Amino acid sequence: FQKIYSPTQLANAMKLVRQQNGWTQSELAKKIGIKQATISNFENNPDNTTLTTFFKILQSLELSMTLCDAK
Amino acid sequence: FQKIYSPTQLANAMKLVRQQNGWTQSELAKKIGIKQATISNFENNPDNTTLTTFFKILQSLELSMTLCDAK
DNA sequence: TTTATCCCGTAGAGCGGATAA
DNA sequence: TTTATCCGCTCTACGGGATA
Repeated sequence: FQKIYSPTQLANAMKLVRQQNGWTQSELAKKIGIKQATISNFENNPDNTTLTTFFKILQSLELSMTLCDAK
Repeated sequence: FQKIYSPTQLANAMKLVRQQNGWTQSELAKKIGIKQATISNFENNPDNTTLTTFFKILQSLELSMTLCDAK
């Protein structure tokens, strides 16, 4: 786990976590009450994704986040 | 710097950093080129804030973020 | 099976700008 | 001076649903 500097970096990292556990978009989406389409839009086009969707997906991946120094 | 689980919690943490360093909304907005109004809306109503905005504000506070296990 | 896209709908963001306290 | 809240605008999210 490393520092994250952009939505793109962030989505890519979460996509990796998702793949590495063999979860489909649909599994996650059902698990948290959002659309499969919505996990797709977040993964390909995260800039305009809302903070609520982020935290939901984050939770579905059994992940959290903290803030840190940018350095 | 503890684990964050919601937009409200995230905004609260970031607002605290703002105040602790004695920074105003206006000057953070000027720094990264967004509306003062946008920082206000983020601090009080983060749910539908976008990821770009979140990252722009993080940067303006010299913060970054990191992923971690939810526990 | 999996993911990406598009329709409609309603909702809200974030902009320039101007207040409103 | 600092922060919250409008208007009017354009842009997109995200929902249900259906494809591609």
